[PDB]
Amino acid sequence: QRLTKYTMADLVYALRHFDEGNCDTLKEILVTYNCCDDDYFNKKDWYDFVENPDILRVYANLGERVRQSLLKTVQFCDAMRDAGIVGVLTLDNQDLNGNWYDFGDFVQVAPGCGVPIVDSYYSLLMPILTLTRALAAESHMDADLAKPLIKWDLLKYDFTEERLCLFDRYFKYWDQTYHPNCINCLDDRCILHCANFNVLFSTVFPPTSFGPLVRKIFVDGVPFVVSTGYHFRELGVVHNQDVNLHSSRLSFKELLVYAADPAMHAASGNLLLDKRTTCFSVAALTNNVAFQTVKPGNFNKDFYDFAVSKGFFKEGSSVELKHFFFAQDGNAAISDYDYYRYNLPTMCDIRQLLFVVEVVDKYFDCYDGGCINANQVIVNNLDKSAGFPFNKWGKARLYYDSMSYEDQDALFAYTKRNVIPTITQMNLKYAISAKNRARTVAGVSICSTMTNRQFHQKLLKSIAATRGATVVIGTSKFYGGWHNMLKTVYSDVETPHLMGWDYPKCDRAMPNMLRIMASLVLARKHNTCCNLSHRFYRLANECAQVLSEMVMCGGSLYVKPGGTSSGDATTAYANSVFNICQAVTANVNALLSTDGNKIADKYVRNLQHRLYECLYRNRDVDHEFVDEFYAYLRKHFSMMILSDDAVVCYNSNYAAQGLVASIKNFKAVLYYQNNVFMSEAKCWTETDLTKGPHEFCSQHTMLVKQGDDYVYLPYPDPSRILGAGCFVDDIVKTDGTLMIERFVSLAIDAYPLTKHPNQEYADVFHLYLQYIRKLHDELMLTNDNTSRYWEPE
Amino acid sequence: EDKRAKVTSAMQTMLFTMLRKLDNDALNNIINNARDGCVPLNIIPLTTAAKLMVVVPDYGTYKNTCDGNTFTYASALWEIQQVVDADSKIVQLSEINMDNSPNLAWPLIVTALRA
Amino acid sequence: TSAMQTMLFTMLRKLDNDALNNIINNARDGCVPLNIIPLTTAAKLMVVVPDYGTYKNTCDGNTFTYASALWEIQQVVDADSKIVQLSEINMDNSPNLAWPLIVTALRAN
Amino acid sequence: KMSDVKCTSVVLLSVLQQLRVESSSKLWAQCVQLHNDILLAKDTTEAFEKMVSLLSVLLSMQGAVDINRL
Ligand SMILES: [Zn+2]
Ligand SMILES: [Zn+2]
Repeated sequence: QRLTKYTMADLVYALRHFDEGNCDTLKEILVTYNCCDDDYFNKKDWYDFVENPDILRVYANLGERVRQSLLKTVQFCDAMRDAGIVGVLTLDNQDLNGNWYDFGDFVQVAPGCGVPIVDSYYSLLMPILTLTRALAAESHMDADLAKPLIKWDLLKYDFTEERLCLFDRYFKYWDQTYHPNCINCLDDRCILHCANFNVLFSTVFPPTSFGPLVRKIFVDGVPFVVSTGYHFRELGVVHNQDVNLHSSRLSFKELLVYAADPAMHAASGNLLLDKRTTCFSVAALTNNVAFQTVKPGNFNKDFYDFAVSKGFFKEGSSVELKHFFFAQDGNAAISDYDYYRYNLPTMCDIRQLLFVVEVVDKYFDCYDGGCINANQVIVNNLDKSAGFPFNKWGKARLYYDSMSYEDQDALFAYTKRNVIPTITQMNLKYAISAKNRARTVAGVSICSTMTNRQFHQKLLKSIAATRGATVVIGTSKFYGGWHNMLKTVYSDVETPHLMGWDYPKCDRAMPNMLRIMASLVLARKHNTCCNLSHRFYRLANECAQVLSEMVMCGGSLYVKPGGTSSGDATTAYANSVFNICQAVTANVNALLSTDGNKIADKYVRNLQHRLYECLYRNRDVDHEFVDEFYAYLRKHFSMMILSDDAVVCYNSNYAAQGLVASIKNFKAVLYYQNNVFMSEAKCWTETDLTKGPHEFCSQHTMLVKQGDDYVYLPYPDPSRILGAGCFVDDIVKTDGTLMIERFVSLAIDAYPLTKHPNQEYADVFHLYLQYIRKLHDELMLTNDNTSRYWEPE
Repeated sequence: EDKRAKVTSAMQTMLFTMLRKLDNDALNNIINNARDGCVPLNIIPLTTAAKLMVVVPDYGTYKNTCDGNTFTYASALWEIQQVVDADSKIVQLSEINMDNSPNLAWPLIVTALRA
Repeated sequence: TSAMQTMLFTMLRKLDNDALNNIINNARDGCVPLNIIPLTTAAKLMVVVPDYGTYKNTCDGNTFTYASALWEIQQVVDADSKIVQLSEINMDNSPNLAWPLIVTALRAN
Repeated sequence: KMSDVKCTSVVLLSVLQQLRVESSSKLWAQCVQLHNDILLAKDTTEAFEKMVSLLSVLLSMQGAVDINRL
């Protein structure tokens, strides 16, 4: 009696199955409990997290209400245990004031012997505990928002007892072992389990207690400050083992470890207060702040004028000059860093994450892998920056040509027993775009990339050499490759439709939990060449090096909250592990969220039933169920995946019934998984497979006649090809050889445009060939050299 | 072996230069006050850096961060030694106000020492 | 450098915009802007005029013509930083003025 | 003339960079903003107004005066 209108189930559903048109449940709850007024919903895009970030301040007003429900649940659970009651706790039996009712599934067995079943109860709540800042009260002295903040000791770095205290106060009846320090976990499943709790618990500890942990050590009697461990928001405290004090001299390897270690740079730097950003920072390494600009593109007037004389760039034409190198201002680099403000602590539904990851693993169950030695590592890009401070001396060649293979293996072995918290450097990029936004690259250091290849390269090379699988990296579009990739995804789908989607702010909002999941999946090949402790330290290093590393910008060191790094060895692959995880999650939710009794097909009805019962029960992995669910997705939701870019050929007859994910499922999943709103305006749907995917690998697809048969060809946007022709990166002004090579490559990409019905698109190819013949005569390319590129050999 | 030798020398030179700047009383105090000799790296600059750099994007931020000769940050009183603008020119404190705000190369960088 | 300036002026001549032609042509006689030419209403433009022969072709009473727009002259200050009245800038008084003069005007809507 | 105005803007901001307009952050930022607004323009009316303002930076600077030889 005297219950609220809505239940915890409605709040969780409204937040996890979010849809801007049908958001009345959420809007009413937010107004009812004074999170915001009604006028709040008249703000353009009030529900987004990227625009109008204010929504986080609004959801946070539910945080006290959410912790009150968690606390009442624990009190309820104690009462039913003492009463001898056995039963299941659900969200629709608890109202929004946290009161429990309607205990129909509860039975009595014996006084003092009851037990709550809370696996779906807490797992369903978990994603909204970080969204609504449920533990914000715990930052206050009495766990009371009306009182002062805890005067935490700056030198405290462990917080093991504090995490256990939170665990046993809010999740007291979560009957699964929690290990605050993930170093103590038995397998990878136990790391995601524990890390998910650490994400929530770590938000009430001060920001200065996280990151590298340091000690004073001596060499030849001279003191140094070095890292001897690291405190991870997700993994807890990891200590180093190979810590040697009172050494006499340092080895080359020790110099690399210390030079890369911010303990030497930050502890010795200036204190920095940077008001241009909302991100946490540690130290300035200078006395003078550096600013960085980007110059305009180098205009190739001869190409442009040549094209104008052929009818290009005329008013009213369908092909415009849209792609340019835009100049940047002084405070660009920092405004780029500041987009890391969108990476929010995100807790996952662990019962679902631990299922989805098994399905994700099935998708990579055809690739080879394992650890290779230093003399088995292939590095072609040796002109790549070695990162800060290594880049003050040279490029990767300098370190690869200095260290013996035995030393490269020794550095690798070090990272299997310790953690090296490296520094990467961010820089502005001079590149062609249709937009004036800043673009950057990540100068990931040599002390990371040199050992990441030994751990991951065998797998990355196996993935890149495999054709016909779902994750397609390194597969050429040429010689029928585009066509073969499309036939591979189309497969035997019964009623095929094509879909794609967008990942709003991916390289910045991707949470550390999914970044850990992806590195754990890629590390699953290390079974016959890596023990458990070694697999943990390698995870700790990947996390210290690319999720929570120190990033130099300008003249100072900033801390990265999360996201991806464009300079790392695995990003192109880790992003595909992620894309599959989100797509699988959307399909798991698409099926579980529908009405199981409205399904005409008994098979699917039984699949939905068993799917629920393989997530919130039956914790042990049911490999037969996973194989079955996986096979279902392969048949009705066929994916072709590249780093943050996917095409899905799906059975629309099932998607129509909610048995297969659709774009609305991706929108909901992204909203709570990456804290971003995905506009439908950036997502395409195509019903006619005569035409290919609207866009994949930034290219359009059309079916054309070739060989008295038909093939699919990719094609570029003509405005990018002409823009690329017209503006250069200032390196072809001295050597016509380079000018010809870039024009020939553009001419090849433009080739398929001659098959296009729009003559103005076809003309771009012909323009390029006449220009190239002119360049070859001045220094030959013919239409046969470009035609052979799409003819299978 | 010239590549290795040049790297070895450069690295040793860099690390030792930093050690000369790093070894001080404040550092010994933060380590000695640790329960086991271990402290977070992120609290060392707050304890051992004698100099603070403040980067301020506009006047309102300046007024609420570094108004006048001194200010408080990271539980310490700081004394401003100099203000340098984004063009690396010297700006006097008497020149930073609302009326002359449009004429300064913002952000300004304020250098201050522990009082 | 010299190549870039050659291309720039060639391209500007090809565009053949009246405002662009006016500002380049005035600059060629020593009459250049002091600031970025303003685009909005009542925004302030300052220019330098090196002699009377130039002045008589850009200024008429308190109206200044420049960059294909009219500007409302607020003040004229000479090379010795003195105020010169508009009635004093003429063919008879010119020999006694501290040329170049700075002409300050606002965009006339 | 939009394509010619945009190409001209690239050449013009590039010479301002050669002349070290980057030295003064106040002026460089203004020059970059005029430049990028030309590149993002759809209406040639606006693209030319921005070109007039950006060109005036080059004409204002002295010593390095090439127009005298036209
Ligand atoms: Zn565990
Ligand atoms: Zn291994």
